[PDB]
Amino acid sequence: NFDKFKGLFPAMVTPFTKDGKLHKAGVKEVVNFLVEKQKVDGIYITGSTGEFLLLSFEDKKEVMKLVAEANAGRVTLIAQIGSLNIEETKELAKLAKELKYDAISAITPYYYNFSFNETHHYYEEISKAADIPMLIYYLPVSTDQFGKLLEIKNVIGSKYGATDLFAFERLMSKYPDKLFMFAWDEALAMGLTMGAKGFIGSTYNVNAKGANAIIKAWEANDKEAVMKLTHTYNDYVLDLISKGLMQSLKAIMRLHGVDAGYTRKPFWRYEDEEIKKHAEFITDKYLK
Amino acid sequence: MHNFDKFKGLFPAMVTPFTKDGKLHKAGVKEVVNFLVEKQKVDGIYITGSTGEFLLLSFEDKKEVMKLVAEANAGRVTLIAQIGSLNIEETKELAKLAKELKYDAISAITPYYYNFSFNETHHYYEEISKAADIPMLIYYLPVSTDQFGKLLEIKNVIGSKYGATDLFAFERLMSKYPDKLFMFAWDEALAMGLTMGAKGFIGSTYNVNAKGANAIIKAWEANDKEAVMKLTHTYNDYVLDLISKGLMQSLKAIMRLHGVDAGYTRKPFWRYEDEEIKKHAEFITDKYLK
Amino acid sequence: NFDKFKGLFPAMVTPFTKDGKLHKAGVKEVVNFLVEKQKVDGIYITGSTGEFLLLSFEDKKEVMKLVAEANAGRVTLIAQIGSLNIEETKELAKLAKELKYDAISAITPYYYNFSFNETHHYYEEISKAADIPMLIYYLPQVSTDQFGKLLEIKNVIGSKYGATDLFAFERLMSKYPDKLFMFAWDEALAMGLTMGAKGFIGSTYNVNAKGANAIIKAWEANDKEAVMKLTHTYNDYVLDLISKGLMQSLKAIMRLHGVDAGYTRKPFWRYEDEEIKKHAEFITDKYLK
Amino acid sequence: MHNFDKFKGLFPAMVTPFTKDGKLHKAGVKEVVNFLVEKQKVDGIYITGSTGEFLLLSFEDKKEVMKLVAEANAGRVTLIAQIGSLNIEETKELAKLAKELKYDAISAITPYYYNFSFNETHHYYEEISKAADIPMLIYYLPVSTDQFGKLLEIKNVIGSKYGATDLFAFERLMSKYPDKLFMFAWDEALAMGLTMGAKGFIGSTYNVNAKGANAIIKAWEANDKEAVMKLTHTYNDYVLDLISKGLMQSLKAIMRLHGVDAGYTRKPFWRYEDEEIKKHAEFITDKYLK
Ligand SMILES: [Cl-]
Ligand SMILES: [Cl-]
Ligand SMILES: [Cl-]
Ligand SMILES: [Cl-]
Ligand SMILES: [Cl-]
Ligand SMILES: [Cl-]
Ligand SMILES: [Cl-]
Ligand SMILES: [Cl-]
Repeated sequence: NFDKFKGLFPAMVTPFTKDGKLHKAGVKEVVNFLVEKQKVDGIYITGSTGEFLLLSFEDKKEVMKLVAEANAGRVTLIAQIGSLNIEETKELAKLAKELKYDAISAITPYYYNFSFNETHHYYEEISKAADIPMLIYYLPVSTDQFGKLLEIKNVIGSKYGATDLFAFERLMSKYPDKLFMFAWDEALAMGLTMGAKGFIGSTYNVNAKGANAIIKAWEANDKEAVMKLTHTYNDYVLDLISKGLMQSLKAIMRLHGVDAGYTRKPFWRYEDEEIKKHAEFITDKYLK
Repeated sequence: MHNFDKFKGLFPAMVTPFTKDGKLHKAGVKEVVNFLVEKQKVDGIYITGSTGEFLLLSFEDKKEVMKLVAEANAGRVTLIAQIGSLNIEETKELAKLAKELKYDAISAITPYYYNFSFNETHHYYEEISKAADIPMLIYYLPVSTDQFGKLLEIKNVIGSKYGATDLFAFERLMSKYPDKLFMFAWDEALAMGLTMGAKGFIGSTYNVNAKGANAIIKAWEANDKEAVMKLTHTYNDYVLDLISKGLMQSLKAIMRLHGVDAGYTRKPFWRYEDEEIKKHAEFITDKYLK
Repeated sequence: NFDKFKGLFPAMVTPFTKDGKLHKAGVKEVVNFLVEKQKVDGIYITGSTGEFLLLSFEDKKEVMKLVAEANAGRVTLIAQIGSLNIEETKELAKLAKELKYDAISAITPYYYNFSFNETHHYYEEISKAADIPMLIYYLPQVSTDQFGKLLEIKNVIGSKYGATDLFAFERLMSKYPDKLFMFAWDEALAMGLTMGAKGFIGSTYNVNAKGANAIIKAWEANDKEAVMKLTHTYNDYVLDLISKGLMQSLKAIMRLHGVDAGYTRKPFWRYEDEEIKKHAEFITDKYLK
Repeated sequence: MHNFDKFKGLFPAMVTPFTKDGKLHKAGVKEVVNFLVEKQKVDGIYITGSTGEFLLLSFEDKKEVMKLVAEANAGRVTLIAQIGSLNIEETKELAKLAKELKYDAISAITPYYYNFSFNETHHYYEEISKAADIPMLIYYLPVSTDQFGKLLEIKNVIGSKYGATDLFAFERLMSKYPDKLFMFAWDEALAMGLTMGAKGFIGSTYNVNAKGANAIIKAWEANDKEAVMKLTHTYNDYVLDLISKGLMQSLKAIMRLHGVDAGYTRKPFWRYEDEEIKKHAEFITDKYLK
């Protein structure tokens, strides 16, 4: 049931105007750029990289609508819809279903130290809202205890973004019928090696070509290319994040003529020249 | 040498009453304030902080809580409102409202969830400072003693709420910034804070055991060093027993047991069976609060 | 040219009698077992797994001699020779050279919080003792760059990499293609391979080199599905193995296979006879038969 | 209650003198002991611990240091010997020697390097206890308060050397085990230790600043709350300044500056240029130790 979840899913940036309003036309331009230029397999919206905590409830609903409309069914869509507002999350779940999202995800309840029982109840509540597949976020206790969340109605698997590749291996061993979307960009080839087939990541927003190169080399059994292309990709990631990640991704999109707008406060707003030069540097070095 | 008089003593981090169904329980806010001032005999109240479930409040809910507290207090004790969130524009409006309502200070949590840089954190506090002329308490951010000073020197910042378990860093801040106010926010180390010069204490546990905490302060002031030890052991036994169940649920249950319409927590905090949390409230009350 | 460093290097256990004496004959039996039964590519001696801090200076020398004698030049030999005793360490480096070990290694100065300068100076002192390749231990706390200051010390050919940080490993492999990284996290063998590790040091290969080699062969044969499956089995084995003390289990498993592998030294827990035997039979039956 | 009066006060964790070329400097051990007793005026001495470079001592060196200290001290102050290591049979011989030499207590570090289980650690202390009838101080092991009590109950164990930065765990131990002796070993938190009932202090920094540490204790006993704060800020300034170069190198240099043949550290500790470390010693001495 998971072929549509194979490949690269950029964690989409959410365009804001300079004065911090949701930039609706920009959302459409980003979706078109991801689908048409980056040639991605799917889009992961309103996650951390989408600045989701800086979005109003109305903004979230609007992004979900704009993305579904611009996509027009071309690629797989997953919406991250979690927050501490459980009623809003349920409403966004229903909206995702209505808009024909392929799946939803929800972050672990954040800020406070929520118990396992509270986390389990949270996912249970969201599950009763709409019959749409859910990816839970990986929560570092036991492999077995994590399985209790994976068994929740409508949960098809997890978005796995931890650096612990042993925990990842143990999950792949224990739950071969669950879907693990691998969310640590710098370890793409290591994820492939242990059976990941779908990848969500911020860095795929502007370098799906470089990431796809790793996947293609891996599938072709070119061991040395897998290594080389990984070192290059990870050079890129570290260069990219020498300035704010979302500001950099957005600036690179703008450099390519995409109306991707700006980050919202309290993210740092860079001087014009500084961030443009950063985007130029990254594009020249990695993105041709 | 005796600065910040109005900030001395105990400041419960006030719980925010909700109905069973999750609505802001406005009458409950007033009851809680009256219980804290009149029964707990507190020196001040710290509102819409973590213990006040502030991330579960709407913007309008926050304004309402700030108004209801100022109204119920009617100037009796010192008021501090935690007003920070990732919504900077809303935070500025709350700063202005705090000022209009004659709050004695505001505070604002460190920008959370994401890993914000020092510069982003510094800029966040700078923006909040321009909104209103009202003293600000920043949250301690563990960044050397010196680098933290760059945050302390922001316009209108008078000091910091210090909630870390690092007592050496606290001692270092007290040495380096004798002109700034440090409100000590680790309830389990009250006496340690006092030892190194803390005079004001913000904490969730003072909502229902101000007497036990004050007993430590009074012993300390009275030079009763053995009682400081004994009363601390009792107090920390209390803290550990209290948090055997969810903190805010337990605080609210103890208030409800004392006839205070303190309501319930909001989702996603665990909702206990009413009999289970009642026994917990009685357990804490009979053991420590008589 | 690091061809002789390719493959599996068990971190050899050091046999002691029940009374805590070095069991000389057992040292040779363990070497023969690793070479002939486990079919290993090399042996890594007097490391953590070999209870090296429980060995006297004279014991360390004797193990070094016994292993070189038992090996009879068959497999690659690496001796971990580090301790806080620098003069002894220097003497062990000279001995390893005299015995024609292929490399030495030395753990980071331990117990105390030593500075980078102290750690650098420690490796410099050892380096001057004897002309033999040195593998330094990876230290996290430390940038990929400043770890390069350790890697460039005289006679240092690379590092034994035992951290769980696969990104730092990838970065080292990127930056130092000239250096040798021996990958020492048994539970991530296939991940190591993926990023270019070719030599593996670990405690678990003492008794399941076959299981580990199966992963390597599947990887080399492009059987990506088997790499996954054999890894899942291998990691099941690792976790089952360490449900009792690691060295007690490895030694009990060897004893079950007729190898005079002896016992651990204090303060390691001494199990009751039946408990550890049952554990060894369980591991053998489930994974090693 | 036990009479633990001889364990009150300051116990420097004595440095072990070595010659420049790394030999045990036997005459230096006696001079350091006299300096501690006669000039620092300490209440006791804690030998062959981390600060004494014990891991860099041979078994024979350890026995020699123990003999030389007991000789030089001639019963003037309380003596405690740290005798632990991974060599259990050697540790037992050292426990027997400590008793023969009339040491007041012994201590033994937690088995180190490897991750030893609770059971292994328990059995280790059990084995040491059978060797000689002499009081033992176990090292605090960060573990529940109740689980640590199982170690405290071992034959001949009278308490623990508490060196962690966790003052809450310390408070919990003091609450649960009022008849066990806890020697407080975090120099930067002396006054916080006193406040929770510590009466005996083991620390590297008392080797050369017993005066500054005693000033804190005397101020605390005198209920001079402000002086406790001020003297603590000064003391902790001193500690941070002291360790801006290697701790043992600095302590030894300060002693040498005071005409004490304290010698040098052993490898792999950094050897400073003599002028560099001398100026460091003068800087500390002139700023803090006159
Ligand atoms: Cl994301
Ligand atoms: Cl920007
Ligand atoms: Cl709070
Ligand atoms: Cl409840
Ligand atoms: Cl090892
Ligand atoms: Cl055993
Ligand atoms: Cl010490
Ligand atoms: Cl020196």
